[PDB]
Amino acid sequence: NNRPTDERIIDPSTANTQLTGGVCYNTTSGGNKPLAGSPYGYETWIDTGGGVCSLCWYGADQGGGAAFKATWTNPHDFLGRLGYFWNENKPYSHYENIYCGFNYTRSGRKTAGDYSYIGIYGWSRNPSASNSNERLIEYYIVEDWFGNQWQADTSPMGINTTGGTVMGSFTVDGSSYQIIKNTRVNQPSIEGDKTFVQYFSIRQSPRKSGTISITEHFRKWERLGMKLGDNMYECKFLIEAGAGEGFFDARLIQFYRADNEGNILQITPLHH
Repeated sequence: NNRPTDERIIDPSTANTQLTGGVCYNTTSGGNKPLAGSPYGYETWIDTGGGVCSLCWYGADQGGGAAFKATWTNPHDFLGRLGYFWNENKPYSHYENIYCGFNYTRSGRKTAGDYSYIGIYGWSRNPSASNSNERLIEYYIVEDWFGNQWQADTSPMGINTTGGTVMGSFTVDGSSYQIIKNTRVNQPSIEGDKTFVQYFSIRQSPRKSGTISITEHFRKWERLGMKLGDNMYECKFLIEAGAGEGFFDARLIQFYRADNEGNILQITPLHH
């Protein structure tokens, strides 16, 4: 593939103007909810047994179209996410070359509990997999996290946080990523409580701005035998906080998709 060079792509490294005027959601959404005037949808998971959480979308016309701010006050595994919702019986390759340009600020080390994740997230279904455990996939491309009492937020998380097995690694978008496969045994999922697999790419050098070549991760996982199947559910930008009191505030979240030649097939947002 040729890296896309289109003038609509916002340079992440200098996309650092604070956004205002969000539309905020304070409760669990019960799945994907489409956003007004936008190709994207959001999802919130906010436990009523924890404290106040919110996700505020910055709208269709600024910050690349998918930017949001999230806050949590002593959550129990807050997840706020926003981006592509698919679920139309297609494998990842149907969506061509997927990218996400991003720039955010966040609260510091130890403001999000013992585990936390920032990056790209979703699910995929693979019903024809011979191993029943691999028929449902939850996936993460982890650009950053909040560390914890024991480990700096500048140090990449490993299998003591994610669980599972290091499968390999590769280098893309300026860092090595460690690839991890984990099995979740009888755990909540988009298909009810069951056994399913998780795929992780962990950025070895955490960062708060840049471009994620999402498709490159999908390709690498499949080469290692971590198959995604033929029904991709979604592809969204996530903040997940196990606990703590913190925030995440994006100045840019811009998804776009291109052909192999580097022509833009989809970008947001849609004279001087």
